[PDB]
Amino acid sequence: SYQQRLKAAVHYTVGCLCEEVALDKAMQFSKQTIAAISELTFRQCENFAKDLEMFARHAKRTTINTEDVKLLARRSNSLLKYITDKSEEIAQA
Amino acid sequence: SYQQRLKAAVHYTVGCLCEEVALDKAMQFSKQTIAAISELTFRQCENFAKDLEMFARHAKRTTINTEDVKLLARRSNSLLKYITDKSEEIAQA
Amino acid sequence: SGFRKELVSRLLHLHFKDDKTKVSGDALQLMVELLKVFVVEAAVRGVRQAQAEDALRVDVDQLEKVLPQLLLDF
Amino acid sequence: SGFRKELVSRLLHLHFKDDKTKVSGDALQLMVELLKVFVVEAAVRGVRQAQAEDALRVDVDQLEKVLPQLLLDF
Repeated sequence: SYQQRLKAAVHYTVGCLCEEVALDKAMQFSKQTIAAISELTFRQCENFAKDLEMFARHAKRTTINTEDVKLLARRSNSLLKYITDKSEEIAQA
Repeated sequence: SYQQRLKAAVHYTVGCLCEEVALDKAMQFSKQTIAAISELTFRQCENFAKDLEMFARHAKRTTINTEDVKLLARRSNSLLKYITDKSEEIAQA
Repeated sequence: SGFRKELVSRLLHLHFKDDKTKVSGDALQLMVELLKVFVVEAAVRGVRQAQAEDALRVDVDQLEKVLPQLLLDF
Repeated sequence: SGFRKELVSRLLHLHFKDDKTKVSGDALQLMVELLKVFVVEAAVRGVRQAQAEDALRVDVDQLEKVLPQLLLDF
């Protein structure tokens, strides 16, 4: 089904990211942990999407832009330094 | 000092609110718990203020308005039903 | 019972990054109400936790268990 | 390594309240990067927790302890 496929795609990417961390940190993740992180990530997209949409509407836009995403990424000041430094290089095209 | 006085004012109001809950629920709060809630509340104001200011600037305003506050109160859908129902009665003047 | 507008105004202004930032009177009233909700939710959740563990009162141990989700909800 | 733009687009569109809502290409790229950060932070924090409790691997128990603060940070 539609959402099963999306979750599988997430789970694959999460597995790959966790593998990279595991390889780097020399610490294994259980299969259950990887699945939980995939599920967490799928659910977190629900919150990101609603917030983004509200931030856009807040500025009277129906199309979500980079300012909406940077507002989203405000949470941590270290999260903020990344989003502002990663909006420039993509915007180097 | 300035912030000591603000914290005392918070602590007084928090005490009064906790007393009302204690009286209603028939369950006492320790003095330490009341103080922790006051401190939590003082610290939470830091986060509310920064978010409000960013939400206003997001809409290109330097003055925080009710839409900023309602955006802030989005968090929970039950928190949302309150902020939208409590913006009307104040706005019944 | 609740917070005075002047108190909430001063708390917020403590933290603004720009001295130009101001708060509308109506927004200030909504913030007064939102802070009340926050504090009452902390208290009520603490009481629920205490009830659940059959504690004699809400002490800090009980409060701490409810805080992560409280903050997520605000 | 990371998320494909098309995947992230579909995940977000699953959840929009209004069918009119769209996402810019540049915003989509920033979201791809933000989701990577989220997942890597979950993993790395989990590893830190496991290290701290001298566990043999990151299992769900370890992960659960780091989740409340992770979500607060995002």
